[PDB]
Amino acid sequence: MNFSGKYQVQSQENFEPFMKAMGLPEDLIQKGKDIKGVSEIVHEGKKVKLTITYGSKVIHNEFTLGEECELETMTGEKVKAVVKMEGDNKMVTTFKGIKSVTEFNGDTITNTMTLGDIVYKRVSKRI
Repeated sequence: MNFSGKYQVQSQENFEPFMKAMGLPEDLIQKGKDIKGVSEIVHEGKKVKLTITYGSKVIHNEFTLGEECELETMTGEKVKAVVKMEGDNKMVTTFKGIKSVTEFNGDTITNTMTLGDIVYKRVSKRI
């Protein structure tokens, strides 16, 4: 599945509870509650490039399929994580103890983030 290009997030779930646990107050939560961003996915061989905008900040990371790859956060902390495709459509990468699932269906992507108890989802659709 080589369909590298940009994907702008449309739908998302559980943004509040994630940011809430992230230390975000309901008031700021309600404001951020409908923020997504523009993501870009370029898949080369095993490695797939992920550029994801969260509101103001943009994280650019590339990872190798079935291969241990280091995930670089918006903090600069980069950790070796092994990503291969779980969710059947796209790949899951566990890093910093957090479990991140991606599902790529045709032109749409379902991004499921898992932090301990808090689960987070985004759906990015082809632009």
